[PDB]
This record gives sequence, structure tokens and C-alpha cells, in this order.
Amino acid sequence: KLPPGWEKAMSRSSGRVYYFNHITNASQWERPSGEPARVRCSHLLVKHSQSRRPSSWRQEKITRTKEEALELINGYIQKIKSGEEDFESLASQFSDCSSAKARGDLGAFSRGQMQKPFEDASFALRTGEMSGPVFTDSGIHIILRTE
Ligand SMILES: OCc1ccc2c(c1)OCO2
Ligand SMILES: OCc1ccc2c(c1)OCO2
Repeated sequence: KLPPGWEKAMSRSSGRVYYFNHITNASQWERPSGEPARVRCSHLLVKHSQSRRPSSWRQEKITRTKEEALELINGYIQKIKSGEEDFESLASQFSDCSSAKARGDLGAFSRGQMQKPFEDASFALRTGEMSGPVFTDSGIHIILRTE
């Protein structure tokens, strides 16, 4: 009936149906559209105190909690979806990954090289599409599939 990982849901505040993806944590109002050996993605990572390594080029010692990291990820997604901010601009200023220097770009990758929640969400995105919060042992990611 629907592409991989999508399900219908109901808005609590409006009562309108929307669509949610349980692999990429994306959600949207309109019915979704329509696998490759490699995909190319960029991401914005916000680390927290239970990250596998709680440090980044932004902070010698990352102290925020998982919940606070999710709040920051959530706000970045809001500004991206309203057009007030561009994904690349936010990944460059605020991503806790060294790939901030490349506007969040990671290059092309195949299955079996990334942390697996990241991998599954990347390959479940369509080209040009962005995820919601995706959780790994590094922290919380926003993923943009560029190829
Ligand atoms: O952390 C991984 C990583 C991937 C691509 C990059 C990078 C870091 O920095 C320059 O481009
Ligand atoms: O495997 C997923 C993944 C990709 C790139 C990353 C990362 C995790 O942590 C920071 O850079």
C-alpha cells in the first residue's frame, strides 16, 4: 500500500491524517511517493553525555543529556522545514561531527560500514529526503540523503 516503513497516523491537535516512517522517523502530511548499492548522505549530529565519545571540535567535554540533545535536534528540524535555516548552514555551525567542516557531507557509502540505525535510515530515504531524529551510539542525527 505504501513505501517501505511508512504508516498512516492521526494528528492529535488537528485531527488530520499524516504519514510517519518508523525507519527514518520522518513525518509529513502528504501520502508518500513511489535498492541501490551505495547512497550519499550528509548529517547533523548532536552528541550527549552517553555518546560513545562525549567530545567534539565544538566542546572538549560534552555535558548535555540525551533529552536536551533531542530538543536541539527537534529545533533544527523545525527551522529547516520552515526555511528559516538551511541544513548545510546548521550542520556547519552545530554538528558535533568533524564532517561539520564539509557542511555535514560524509561521501558515498554501502551497507555494512555505518552504525546500523544510521545505515537503515539512509537507505530508506529517497533522494533529496531528510530524516527525523535517528539514534546511534554517537548521539542523535538528522540525515539528508543527497544521492
Ligand atoms: O567524520 C567522518 C568524516 C567524513 C567526511 C569528512 C570528514 C569527516 O571531514 C571532512 O570530510
Ligand atoms: O555510523 C553512523 C555515523 C556516521 C558518521 C558519524 C557518526 C556515526 O558519528 C559521527 O560521525
